[PDB]
Amino acid sequence: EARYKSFSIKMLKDMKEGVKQYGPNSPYMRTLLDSIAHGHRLIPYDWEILAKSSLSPSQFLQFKTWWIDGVQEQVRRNRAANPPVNIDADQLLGIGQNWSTISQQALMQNEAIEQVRAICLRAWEKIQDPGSTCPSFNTVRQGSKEPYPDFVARLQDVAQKSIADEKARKVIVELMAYENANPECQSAIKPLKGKVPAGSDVISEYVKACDGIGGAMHKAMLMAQAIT
Amino acid sequence: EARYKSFSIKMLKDMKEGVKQYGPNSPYMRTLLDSIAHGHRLIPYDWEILAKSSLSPSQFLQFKTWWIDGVQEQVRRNRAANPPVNIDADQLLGIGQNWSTISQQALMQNEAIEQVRAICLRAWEKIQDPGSTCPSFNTVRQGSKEPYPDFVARLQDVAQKSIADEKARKVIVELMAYENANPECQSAIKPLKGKVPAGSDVISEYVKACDGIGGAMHKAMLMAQAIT
Amino acid sequence: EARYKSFSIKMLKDMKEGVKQYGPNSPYMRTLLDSIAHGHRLIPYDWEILAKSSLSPSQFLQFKTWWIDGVQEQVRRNRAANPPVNIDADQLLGIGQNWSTISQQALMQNEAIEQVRAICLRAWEKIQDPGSTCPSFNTVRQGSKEPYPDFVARLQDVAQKSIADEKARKVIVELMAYENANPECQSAIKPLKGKVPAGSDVISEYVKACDGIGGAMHKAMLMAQAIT
Amino acid sequence: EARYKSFSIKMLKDMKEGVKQYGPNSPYMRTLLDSIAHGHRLIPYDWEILAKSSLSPSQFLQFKTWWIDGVQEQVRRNRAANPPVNIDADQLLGIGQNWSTISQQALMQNEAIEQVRAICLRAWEKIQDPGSTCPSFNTVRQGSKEPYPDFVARLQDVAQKSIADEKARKVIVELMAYENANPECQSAIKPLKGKVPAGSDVISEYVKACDGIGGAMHKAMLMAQAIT
Amino acid sequence: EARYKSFSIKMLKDMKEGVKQYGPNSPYMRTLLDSIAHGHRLIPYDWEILAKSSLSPSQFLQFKTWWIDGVQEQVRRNRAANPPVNIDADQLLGIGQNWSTISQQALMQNEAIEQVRAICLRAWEKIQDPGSTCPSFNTVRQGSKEPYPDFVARLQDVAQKSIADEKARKVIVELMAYENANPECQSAIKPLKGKVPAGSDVISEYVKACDGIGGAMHKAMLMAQAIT
Amino acid sequence: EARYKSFSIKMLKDMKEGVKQYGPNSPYMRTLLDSIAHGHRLIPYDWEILAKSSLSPSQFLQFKTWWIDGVQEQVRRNRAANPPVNIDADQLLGIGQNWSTISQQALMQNEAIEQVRAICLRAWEKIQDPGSTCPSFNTVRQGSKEPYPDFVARLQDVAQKSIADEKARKVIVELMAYENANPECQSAIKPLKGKVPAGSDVISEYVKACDGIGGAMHKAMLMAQAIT
Repeated sequence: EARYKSFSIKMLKDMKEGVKQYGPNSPYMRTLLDSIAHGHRLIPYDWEILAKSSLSPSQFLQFKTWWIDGVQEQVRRNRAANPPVNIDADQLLGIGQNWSTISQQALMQNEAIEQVRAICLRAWEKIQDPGSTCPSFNTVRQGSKEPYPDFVARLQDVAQKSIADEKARKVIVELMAYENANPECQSAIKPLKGKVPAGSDVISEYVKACDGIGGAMHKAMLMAQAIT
Repeated sequence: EARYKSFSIKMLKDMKEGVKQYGPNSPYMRTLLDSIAHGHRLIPYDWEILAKSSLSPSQFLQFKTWWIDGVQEQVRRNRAANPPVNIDADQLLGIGQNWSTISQQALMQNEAIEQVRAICLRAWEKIQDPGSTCPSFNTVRQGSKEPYPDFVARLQDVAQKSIADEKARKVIVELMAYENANPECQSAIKPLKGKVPAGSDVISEYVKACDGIGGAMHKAMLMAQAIT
Repeated sequence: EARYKSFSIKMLKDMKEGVKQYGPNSPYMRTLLDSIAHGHRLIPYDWEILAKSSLSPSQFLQFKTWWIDGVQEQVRRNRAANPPVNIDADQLLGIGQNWSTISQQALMQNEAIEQVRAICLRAWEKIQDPGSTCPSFNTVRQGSKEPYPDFVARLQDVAQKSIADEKARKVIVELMAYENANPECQSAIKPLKGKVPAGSDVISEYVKACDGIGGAMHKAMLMAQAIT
Repeated sequence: EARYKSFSIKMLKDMKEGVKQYGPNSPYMRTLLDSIAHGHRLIPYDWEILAKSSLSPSQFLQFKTWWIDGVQEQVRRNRAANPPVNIDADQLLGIGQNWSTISQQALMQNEAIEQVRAICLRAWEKIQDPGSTCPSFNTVRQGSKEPYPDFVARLQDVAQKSIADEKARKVIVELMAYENANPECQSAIKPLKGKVPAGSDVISEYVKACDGIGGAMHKAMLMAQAIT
Repeated sequence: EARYKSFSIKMLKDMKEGVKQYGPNSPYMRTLLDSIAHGHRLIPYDWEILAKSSLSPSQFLQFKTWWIDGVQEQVRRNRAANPPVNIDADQLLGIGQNWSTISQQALMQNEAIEQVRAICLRAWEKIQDPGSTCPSFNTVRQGSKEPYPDFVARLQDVAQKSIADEKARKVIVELMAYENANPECQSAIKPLKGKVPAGSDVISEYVKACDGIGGAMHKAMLMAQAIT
Repeated sequence: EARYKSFSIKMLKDMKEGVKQYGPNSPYMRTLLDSIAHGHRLIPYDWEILAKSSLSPSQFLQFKTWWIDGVQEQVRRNRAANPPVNIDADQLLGIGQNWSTISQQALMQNEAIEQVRAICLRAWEKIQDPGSTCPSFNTVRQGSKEPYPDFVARLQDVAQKSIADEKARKVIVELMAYENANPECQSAIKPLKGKVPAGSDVISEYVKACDGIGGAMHKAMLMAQAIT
């Protein structure tokens, strides 16, 4: 991450972190990809950088391998077109005498550009999901002094950003809302957990139950418990 | 929210958040719309972005559907004018051969622009009110260590920004001032609630009652209660 | 408060807040008006914005009504001049065919400009004093953990900024120094209040009396009181 | 303090505050005057602003009255020169047909400029010392939780900035170090005050004596005192 | 670190600190070198600065000594080429009549530049590893009030940045996670240390064990211990 | 420190403070001098400012006196050269008809410039060491709530920046590490001081001994001591 300054830093910094804490195929990352891909039209060079600067080394290597395969697919299609489309593998990858540096890739037509975009995004989706890298839905833990309402919001935020199906997302938040809570709050949730009535939102009850923990009142109570 | 940088970010970021926490038809959002609509005269492209970047996906879809309908209405009127006004649906939506990109929409006359503004603002108002999305008047809760006066001010601020009729606004603040207070303060308000005499402002009394909570004095008292 | 950016923001933001917390005719606001009016010479358009962006809706409406009246007065005078002065109502309000947009108002002579300034400032002073809007001299309250010396300074600051006659200002600060203090400090002031000897400044004694509240010493004392 | 922006703000803001908290003739203010006067050569207009923007209304009026007198003195000298020096009162004050606006004053010769500088600085020194305005050497007080070493440093800083003769400065710091200390520290200094042996610096001993106040150790002690 | 401003500061500041806290051959430093070397193509002058500004005096001297040796090696190779390559020692070091200042070094060909890069990076790797300078994997210690989860993350971060072989890295983190913990947490880890079952991650258990330390609950417990 | 803005501020601000807290001949100041002198080549005017803006009034006066003497020395040498070197005292000091303002000094040759640099740096070193001005190695004291590890690091930092011979530096840090510690930590070090075994670093042991002070554990202990 050196070289003084590139034509764009923030977005690349953000995505790099995003991938590390949410995963290459996460809703969060997929959203940014969608955003940036449809907006800042990219050339094969750009994609080379965008992935290189945001995916972990091994993840990049899978991306690029898949990329190449995707290109090959489209080249078959382009030769099979009637009329044929004059776009070779070299143009789609940004590899060769005619499509090397930015100056040549800058002259790509929208047909080629689009086709590259499609390919890459497919390739991206083909990146193997991390089963171990900061699966943030279970790394977020309540800090010793953090208000439960902040915790939960944080948790949910992460869940929105990592878990794709809302149904599952909901379950996970509920489970983690208990499991990763600090002792101070688990003791409030434990007698509630599993007894929450239908209709009422679970994490909603959980906030209520913990309402007050961390304040003066709570401390006083615990001081009573220390003496008694 | 990628693509490095647009010609304007802050306002769009603000409104996006605003809609999420106060709602599309809220006084807050409606105020900003009014401000920006009458000021930074907009073209159909702009409106497409302004809504797309601030409304939730489903909300956008309702906006645009309504938008189109609104256009149709005005087109009927324009054809029914004497003399006829040369403004077709294509010009009002920014869809077609003559009114596609910004460069063509930039040449719209003030008659067309205005008409678009009117339409959109009507369309905006036709967006279905969220009955669930962060109804912030009941999401704001007093933090464990927050002074009651800050809480209330916050509450009121939100109420000004979400509840349109002052009469109702007042009631809601009063109710929420008790309900969402932390335990430390509810215990001070509970013996007061419902016994507040006419004339005297309710939340004014509530502040008085809680004056002192959170300081050293309060803690000392509670330490007495811990021992005793 | 949208439209991306105007040729000037901070001053207008400041004044808007100022009016809300101190009042249209307050020493604070009157000072800024004086400053800006004599300095950044203004055209009727500017005044239209300056008031529109800083006065509350109802307050603006009173301003402008009065503005017009003021203009009428000066127009009578201008016609009664010997030689007559060629300045009509249209020029003073910025309303009409010859004095509409900024481009025409930019060509106003200093005689007209001045006359507008005089009018507006008079008009401003004719805005009805709020008897309810954040009368900050009685909204400032001591926070639960705030040192009394900071409180007092704050109070005085506000008093300088809202109360015009120093004599009264002094009384009000003294009264509010007690009344809006937190319980921790009222208990120190109560036995002093009303018994302060002549000559010695009242709030000076009040600081002395409360010197120490909020520190470790104070807490220790109160812990004694909790146990005993 | 409005008018959007002048060609220079920071310095003027600083000096205004400086005068309010240290006084027009204070070492601090006199230092900045010396600095800026010898450096950024000024014209009578500038001086008019520099004083107007930094001295309190009444103080300004005394400045300018004295200014004028000073000019008169130099005009006598200039007429009495051999050869006579062509510098009239109008040139030194920046008042008149030939020396009005900046454009004319910009053409002043260094002889005139200097002479103005000399005059003003003398005039400045003739401003009556405030016997009441924030005599900061006795307004600085130790906060309830402030470390004593910090307090002292602050005190000294102020003393350097307000008291001119070091001999007196030293005495005042020593006296105020005790007098304005918080109760927690006075109790440590009181048994030392007045018994400090010669040679050893007084405030040095005072720091030693209070070393430790405000930490956990100190609190524990005081908790013992609460119970006992 | 004076001279007002160079054409680039941040990176050089970062690396200087990096070398001091992680070491010249650390994964962290080696990563930045790789990044910057392959990206911002450098001339011998640049390398002279890059090392001079980031390596400790003695470390620089070893670098440069090795640098020269490396050059000599390549010069042998260049003379042994068929055809011979016209690159002398003077060109590779940036020393001499033809390759002195930046203006002459700017004209180096990519063959020479590359060759310099290779040399330097080899030379860099030949810098003797510090066995004493801030071996940060054992300087990071848990602060008295720091949550254990933050500590550990910090520790790991440092380990990633200083220890090259992951296998060893893991061991070191585990050992230091106990050893450099504060007393509050060691008492929680001590009964666990060495009894952690296979499969379960060690520092994962360690976090669990310490979950809760530093909160109100923990303090209450300890207050019980104080009394009892 | 007025005059709005010079061509360079930061460095001069830094050095001024540096001299005040570490001393004119300190390693810290000497390092910056070396840096800036060899880098931003200076003219006699610059040196006049650099010293004037960083040395205390009396210190400046000694500098300049010595400066002049140094010049005289070099002038003797220049006249004694074979061939003679055309550099008079006027050129080296920046005093006279031919070498007055920056415009003339800008035309100095590198021979003259260098010679000035040498002179000044020698002159600088001839500035009398302060035996009283903030000898920061004995002004830094541990704050009431500061972790011992931060203290120590701070101390060492200062020692690196003020004490030149490492041998002595080490002793001083060790002594001050005890002496300027707060009571909370002295009580931990006192039983260790002087009994530290050879080989093991002294301040290393001192950190260990104090590890834990300031946390919850420590407070609990002290609460026991309060009751008992």
